[PDB]
Amino acid sequence: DFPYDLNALFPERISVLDSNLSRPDPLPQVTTVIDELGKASSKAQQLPAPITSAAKLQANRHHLYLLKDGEQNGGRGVIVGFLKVGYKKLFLLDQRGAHLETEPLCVLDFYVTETLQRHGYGSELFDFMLKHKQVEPAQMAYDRPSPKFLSFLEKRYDLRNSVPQVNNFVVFAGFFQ
Ligand SMILES: CC(=O)SCCNC(=O)CCNC(=O)[C@H](O)C(C)(C)COP(=O)(O)OP(=O)(O)OC[C@H]1O[C@@H](n2cnc3c(N)ncnc32)[C@H](O)[C@@H]1OP(=O)(O)O
Repeated sequence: DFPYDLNALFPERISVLDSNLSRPDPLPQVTTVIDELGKASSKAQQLPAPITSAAKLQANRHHLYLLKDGEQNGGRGVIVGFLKVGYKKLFLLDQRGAHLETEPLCVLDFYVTETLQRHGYGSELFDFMLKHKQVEPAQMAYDRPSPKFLSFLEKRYDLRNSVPQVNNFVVFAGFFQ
């Protein structure tokens, strides 16, 4: 009968949603918060339409990491941001301009509120996945990273010298070494 509060939908600080997005049926709620966050992320960037949504997540083998700050809002919790990850099949150019058919884990979407940015939240999201997915920053690819994410990557994981591509993904020297 009574609509779930944020703490019932997402008990943990970091929540890992699947293709199966997971009193009433909670899915209509979970759906909304994913679509909202998707539009927010898509609007922060100058994107035509959202690249992240409840629908899209149901179609693909991606992982969505939700970070809920439990103290905010009287202790009901608030969603500060998310990080979406999945395996794309890519033809990347190595340092000699030869295409390499590979299928790395990629950062597909990544967003924190416009305010509350430049707090430890993005770094915590990233650090979580990395341990969960058991992977290094350098061995994974990045779908059209923004200036801020490139700043983020360089200062957190020393990722600096990007190997030239043309398919709007980004990999670093260490990706091949
Ligand atoms: C793969 C994709 O689709 S890209 C999607 C990413 N989204 C965007 O491009 C729009 C902007 N990005 C976002 O909205 C994301 O939620 C982010 C970037 C805010 C998440 O990162 P945050 O957690 O805010 O970064 P955080 O505050 O932890 O800062 C980490 C470090 O990166 C640097 N950094 C982060 N954001 C920025 C920025 N906008 N400008 C300059 N430097 C930045 C900082 O220097 C910081 O280190 P320092 O403060 O010690 O120097």
